[PDB]
Amino acid sequence: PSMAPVLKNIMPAIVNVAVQGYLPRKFESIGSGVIIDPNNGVIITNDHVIRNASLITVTLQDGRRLKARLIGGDSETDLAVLKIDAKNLKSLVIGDSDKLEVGDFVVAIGNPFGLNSFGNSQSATFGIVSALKENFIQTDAAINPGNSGGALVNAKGELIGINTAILVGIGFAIPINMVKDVAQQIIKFGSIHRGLMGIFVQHLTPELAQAMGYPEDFQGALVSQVNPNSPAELAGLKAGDIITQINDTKITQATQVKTTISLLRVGSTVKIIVERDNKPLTLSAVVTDIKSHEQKLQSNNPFLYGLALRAFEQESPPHGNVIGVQVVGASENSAGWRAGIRPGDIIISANKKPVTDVKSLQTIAQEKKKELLVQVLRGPGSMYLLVI
Amino acid sequence: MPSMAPVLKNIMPAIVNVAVQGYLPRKFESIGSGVIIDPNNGVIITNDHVIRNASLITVTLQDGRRLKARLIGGDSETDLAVLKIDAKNLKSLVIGDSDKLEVGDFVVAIGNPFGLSQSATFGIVSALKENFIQTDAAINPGNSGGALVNAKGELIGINTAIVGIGFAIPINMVKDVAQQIIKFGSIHRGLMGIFVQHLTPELAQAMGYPEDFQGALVSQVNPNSPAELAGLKAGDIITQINDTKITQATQVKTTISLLRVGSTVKIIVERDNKPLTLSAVVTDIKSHEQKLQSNNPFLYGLALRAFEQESPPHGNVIGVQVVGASENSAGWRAGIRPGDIIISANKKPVTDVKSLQTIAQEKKKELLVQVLRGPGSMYLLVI
Amino acid sequence: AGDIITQINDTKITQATQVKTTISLLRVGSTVKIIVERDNKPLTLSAVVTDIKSHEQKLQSNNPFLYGLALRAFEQESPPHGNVIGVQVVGASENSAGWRAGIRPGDIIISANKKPVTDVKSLQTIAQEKKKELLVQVLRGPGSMYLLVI
Repeated sequence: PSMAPVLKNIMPAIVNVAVQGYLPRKFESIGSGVIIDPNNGVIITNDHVIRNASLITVTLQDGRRLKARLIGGDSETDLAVLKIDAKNLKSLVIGDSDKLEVGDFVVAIGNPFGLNSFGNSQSATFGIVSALKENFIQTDAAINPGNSGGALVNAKGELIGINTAILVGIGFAIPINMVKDVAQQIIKFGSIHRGLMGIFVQHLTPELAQAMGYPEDFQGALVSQVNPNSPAELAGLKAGDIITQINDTKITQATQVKTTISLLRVGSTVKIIVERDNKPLTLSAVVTDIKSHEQKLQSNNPFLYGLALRAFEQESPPHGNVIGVQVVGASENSAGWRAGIRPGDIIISANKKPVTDVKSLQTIAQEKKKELLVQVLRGPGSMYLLVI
Repeated sequence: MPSMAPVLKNIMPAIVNVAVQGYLPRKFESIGSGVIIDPNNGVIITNDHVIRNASLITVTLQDGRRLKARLIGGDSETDLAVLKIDAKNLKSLVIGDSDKLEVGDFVVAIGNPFGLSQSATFGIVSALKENFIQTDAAINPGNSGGALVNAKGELIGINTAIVGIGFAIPINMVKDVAQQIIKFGSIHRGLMGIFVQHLTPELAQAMGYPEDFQGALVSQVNPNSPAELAGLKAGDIITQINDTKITQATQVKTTISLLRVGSTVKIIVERDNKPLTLSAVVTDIKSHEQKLQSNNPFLYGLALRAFEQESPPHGNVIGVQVVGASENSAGWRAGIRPGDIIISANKKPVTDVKSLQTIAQEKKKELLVQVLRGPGSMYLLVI
Repeated sequence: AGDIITQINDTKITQATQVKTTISLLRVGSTVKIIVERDNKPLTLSAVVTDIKSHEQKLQSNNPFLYGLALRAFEQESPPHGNVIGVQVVGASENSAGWRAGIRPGDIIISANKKPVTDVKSLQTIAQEKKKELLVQVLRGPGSMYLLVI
């Protein structure tokens, strides 16, 4: 046998992508790309291939050199969608990257050379899927700058990933199922606007599965935290829940949650099915804007937002016995930080009243809407600060 | 279970270690591989770079003999060399056809890197095109000069060490190089005098041919060349050279490159959708340059244009500007350099190129030119 | 050329400087009033600011094959080509159809749609006649190449 017959029929889908530009100086960048919609002339490539482009020219196997338009990109997943206006365009069968196993055979194909290598401008390498799982297919089919943005295909010649050359036998591809959904969102909207759900997940290993009361082969995503006032908390999610489904996607691996949710639209209602102590629950959460949530959090805690605070009592020369609330941390976006509070500060009075524990400070902080006057001890000195 | 072990076991005996000692123009060693391609006459192929500068070439077979080899000949351009050993009970392998290769085919690269033992790697044909096969079967100094074989274990290439990017020289070319080295001792490249380019579909349609039409597009036929005499023209599509069908532009150079001077070459073309068979005689590159020189003995190699420019302190300068001048020209030798303005010739004013060309025909022995160079001037005799 | 802008819109001009800055940042779509002096007679003019890339796309659409190419007549004896007559590409913007098709500065265009090109006008004539594609034969150093401009 040979992989040559399958490669022959999909080669017209693989294009060369040439970029000219200026960086924050003059450069050129060559990679590959894959035609994923031949009727509308949509081509996927890597974001790193096209970043800072002034110009992008696509070359097909048949020799035509086409001016390409950027539909949009997404640096986080290193994908970009391009459009060319042409006819007589070919694609390939799109596969399901969720069905991929370690040990399956694959070919990585690019078209690094374009027109002066016409009829032999493509480049193919052979290996296996070496590992799965930010989330990438890993292969021993050498993947190199030439061929980054090109096609990883399975043995039946179906597209299962987009090659990405990062950085020595080992290469990486972005799995096609994620690619499909990033592309579709870029086409509709021009960029991915990621929102917030507010939960961390971890891999449910057979060992944790059994220690939590589930069979050793039970699958899903283990929820390790739900943040206060997040969409996930509102929906009723709790730590220790196992997520088994998000909307219509069956969840068998923690990586799929981040994937499936990351690209939902701010405003969307999402259905989440969990197991909690062996009992199934259906929950519903609304994805929110990350910046709108952070504004909410500030609004409801306008003075103490972003401060890590603990009770404190300590003989502290030359101040005598110091009783107060120690600021262990302060985010630089806080009203506290802006007023001048810094980690290590001890809050010893607030609106002219003594502070003993964190709760006493929180109660005082609810006194005025306009400002909070804090007296802070900082090493051997002190100062009054107005947090507004 | 499926395995490449059976085919390989039958071809290992054709693969040899090649060890070289000599002195770099001081002492050095070079170890590579090579392949027996004629078992009866002990003919072995390796790379020219393995055996270069050798005082001694030793060949180690799988059965364990270490033999003294002699160099029949080399060609650095294709990086091949042909060795001879005087020994019996030699084994070879079926030699395949590199033209039948496609991207995706399975290949094994095999060598014998150790010497005073064998080594195989696996991959596919990555790219085809100096028309090297590219593969991801790792090639490395040790296995350079060794065999690249297809899945049936036929020799399709000779490996050459330039990651997951190795290279081999296609066997069809090796065949040609080897027979020419065995017969004459080296390769004496001749001249045809054309440039060729890819015939893509759009260019096919643009020129009045089906979109899938195949050949090599002639983009230039040099004046006074053998291709010119034969009657080739720009815009012709070469579809066959001798017995080789031409489907890609790269095939023209490889097929003609290795044909010998004085050889008669049959070039079949299509011109305005009619086939024509043209016949040309490959010429010796040096005696063609000689012929060009002899027919244009003073102006040969000079790029010239008409010149008119107010140019202080010379006033209004009218003449012929030397835009370029090959260093092998009689002009260059006489002292003409690029940027010179020829303002007279055999004591007559020069206005345009044709007026210089006419003056130049006045005598066979010498051409007297006055050249203006920056602010100065000089008389030169071109002979 | 040779006009002296005395006033732009609301602002009065006494400095070349004021002209750039005042229009430098003026907004696309904006209409703008410009007062000038020609040989002592003052005219009052109206112009509409346009978007840099739409303008460039206009130029390209109006001159599909030769947009962006600096061109001059060329005649020269050039080994090994013999006597070369044609149109030399003195410059080629990288965003042109010509650059995309492979034309580079220094190329000599010696025919277009199978016809001979002698001067700039003859090339511009051939390009106007034909539509959709332009087939150009160019000399490049010792070599040559067919190029298809689309």
